[PDB]
Amino acid sequence: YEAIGHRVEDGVAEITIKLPRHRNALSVKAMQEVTDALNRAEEDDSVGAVMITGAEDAFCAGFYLREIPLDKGVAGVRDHFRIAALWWQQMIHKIIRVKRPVLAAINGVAAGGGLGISLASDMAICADSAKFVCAWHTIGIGNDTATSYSLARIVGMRRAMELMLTNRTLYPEEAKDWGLVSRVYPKDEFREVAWKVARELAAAPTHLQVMAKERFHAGWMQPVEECTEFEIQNVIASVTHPHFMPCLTRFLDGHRADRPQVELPAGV
Amino acid sequence: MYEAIGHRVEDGVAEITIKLPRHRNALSVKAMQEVTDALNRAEEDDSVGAVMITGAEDAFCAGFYLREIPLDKGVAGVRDHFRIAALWWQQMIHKIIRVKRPVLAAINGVAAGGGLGISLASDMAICADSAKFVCAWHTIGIGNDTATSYSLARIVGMRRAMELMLTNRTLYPEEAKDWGLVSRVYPKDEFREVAWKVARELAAAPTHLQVMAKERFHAGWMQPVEECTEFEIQNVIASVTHPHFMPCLTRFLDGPQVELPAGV
Amino acid sequence: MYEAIGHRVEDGVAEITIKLPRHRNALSVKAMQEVTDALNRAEEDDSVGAVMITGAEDAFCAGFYLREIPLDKGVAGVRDHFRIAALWWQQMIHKIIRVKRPVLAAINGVAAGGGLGISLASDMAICADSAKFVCAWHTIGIGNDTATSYSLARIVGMRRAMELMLTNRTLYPEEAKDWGLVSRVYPKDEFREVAWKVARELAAAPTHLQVMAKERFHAGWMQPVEECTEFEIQNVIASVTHPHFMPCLTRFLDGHRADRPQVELPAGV
Ligand SMILES: [Ca+2]
Ligand SMILES: [Ca+2]
Ligand SMILES: [Ca+2]
Repeated sequence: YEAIGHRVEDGVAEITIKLPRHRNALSVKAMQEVTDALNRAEEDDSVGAVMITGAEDAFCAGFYLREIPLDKGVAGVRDHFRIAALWWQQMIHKIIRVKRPVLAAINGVAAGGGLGISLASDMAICADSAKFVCAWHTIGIGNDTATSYSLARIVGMRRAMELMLTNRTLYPEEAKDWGLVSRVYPKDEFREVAWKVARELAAAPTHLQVMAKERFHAGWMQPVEECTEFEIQNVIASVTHPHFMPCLTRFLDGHRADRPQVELPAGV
Repeated sequence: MYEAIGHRVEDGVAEITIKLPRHRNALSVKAMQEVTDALNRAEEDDSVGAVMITGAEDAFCAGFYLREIPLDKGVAGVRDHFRIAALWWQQMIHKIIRVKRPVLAAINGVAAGGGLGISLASDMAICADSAKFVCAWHTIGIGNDTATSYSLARIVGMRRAMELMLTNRTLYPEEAKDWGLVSRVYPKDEFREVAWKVARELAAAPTHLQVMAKERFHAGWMQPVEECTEFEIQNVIASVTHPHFMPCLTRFLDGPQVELPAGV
Repeated sequence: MYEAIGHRVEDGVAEITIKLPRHRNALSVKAMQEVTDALNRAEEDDSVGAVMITGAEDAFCAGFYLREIPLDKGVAGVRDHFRIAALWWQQMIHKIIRVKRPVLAAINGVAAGGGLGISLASDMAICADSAKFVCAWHTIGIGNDTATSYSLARIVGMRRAMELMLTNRTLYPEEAKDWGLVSRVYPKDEFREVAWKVARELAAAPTHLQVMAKERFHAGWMQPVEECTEFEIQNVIASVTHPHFMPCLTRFLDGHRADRPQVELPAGV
């Protein structure tokens, strides 16, 4: 890849937003590469989870404003946004639809599209040095990157509306209180903690994960009876899968099902 | 009488006790059949104003009764049992959500898998300080169910729903309360009585009004504002037409419904 | 003009004041029509940037105006009345949610039944430490309405929505804030002023952008991500096309940075 950092180890496909000089804003090319990378992860039997993080001390500053053409008129501007907006779309959608759990490791500021990415991921943790901001209004653009889908689904309509309208910066503590992030860790221990959490996610049963993830997205909008129908189909498939019997055996042999799949350290 | 569950009717409350204490109150097929019947019966009963679901002893419900799974019939034997069992979990969960009575979940201890499902499907939930919640699905190796794909996010939001399930983390009362999973937490020793009082109060409150609110809440989550108001309006109209209305008004003109103690 | 509500347009804010303080600011049929009218007018006024709904005195709104219900005409009379007033509660509530302007609910005191509905239908909500919230329906013997089956769970989650309704408990500011029912709480004596500045800040902010966000938030709650992004993109494209865009971009590149949020909500208590 030439615009993103990418590495697969320990069952984790790690995608790094890398444009640190410009606060990890996402270029059109980079977005194409993240999506490709998400496609490849889903196709890799050796990948159990995906982790998205930023290079250095920023997560992602959102739209790459420095690539917008300024010498071609409104047209040039409209044209650029049609293309970049399509890639923000492709990528955000892939994060939500990919058949792998995605951990957003928020190591610094997440603005605009950056916040969009954080909201689209399955799990999210951040460094105590991280921060979140809508930023759309500041730059005079209508909000996107599925913020009309994700934000309210996580924080409720009221907080979603306030954050977008006030445009204020949300800090770790509050982000955690809001459900935006599950846990916060000292900056210095952040990377290590996050990689370990990703390895666990990767080691846990992908099949079950995917069933949970797809159902969560779909179920939000379905009535109970349709929900159960789809869940039951998953149940039947899961107990037919070779993974099951051995777990039952263990349970019957005294091993408790409250054993965690992923251990999230307390953090701060 | 029932053979796999505890069941009492007192002070307008139909108390359903999940009773398989030696096995942590896991729900057997038979039991689920009984629970559902009990729910139907309560709704058919003019004397019943509310339903209470609770577990026997110190456990709420450990979920799927795994000791009921046949091991001498191969994979198909397993599969066939789940089809039946899952159908029953389904009939029960749906009923809790659709029954025309308020349903109080009195979480007296551990709620795992289907036990958590029950907790989430209920109208109101309170737990003892000794209770805890765990998905279990991802460790026991079974795809999630018991409408967790419906109720969990509606309660705690998508992020927390996904986290809980994925990590298989155990949620203790203080966080469960902060999350909204339970409304109040009470000391283990005072628990049953607090719960009984709350239930008696719900039973006493106007059933028709409760049903209207219950049904609307479920439906409205998914409807546009204009459709929600048409349904609410129909409810208002019917309500001011009901005998209960006038007396309330005059009393108002002339000069809480359920008291949830603060707990811990 | 208006004879049943307080109203003004100043500093870009259309301020609607619920005014029936002897009666705790309950809403009469006539005031409801006026509130709806004023919302319509705000939306058509180039001079208005935001709307603020507040109560006169020490109450926000006690809901349905009970003293309007005909006791002399039996059942059909009572019902006929409810038919009309419910319609107006409805037209009003709908408008708050659909109006093309950000609406701030400045809850200066008690919000009961329909008053609670108004506060839930608004886009932003802040309250005085002296305020309180209560469903009240279950007590007066009426089915819940005013879009509570829409707004409440969207805000506080389904469990807390259910709870509040069923217990008919009174929610105080600290808890309402914890729940997300209100964003901030301010000392009673400071309230009016804080709220008025928040409204002015909301009005000064770019309405076009505000509207886009508001419409997508309501719509998107019920739509799949692919459908959400398509509508979002339509707004992105219209927004960078609009004259306001370029100046913001240039400034960013130039090194200009905002000294504060578009809308500042002071910490409060
Ligand atoms: Ca995995
Ligand atoms: Ca009742
Ligand atoms: Ca404005």
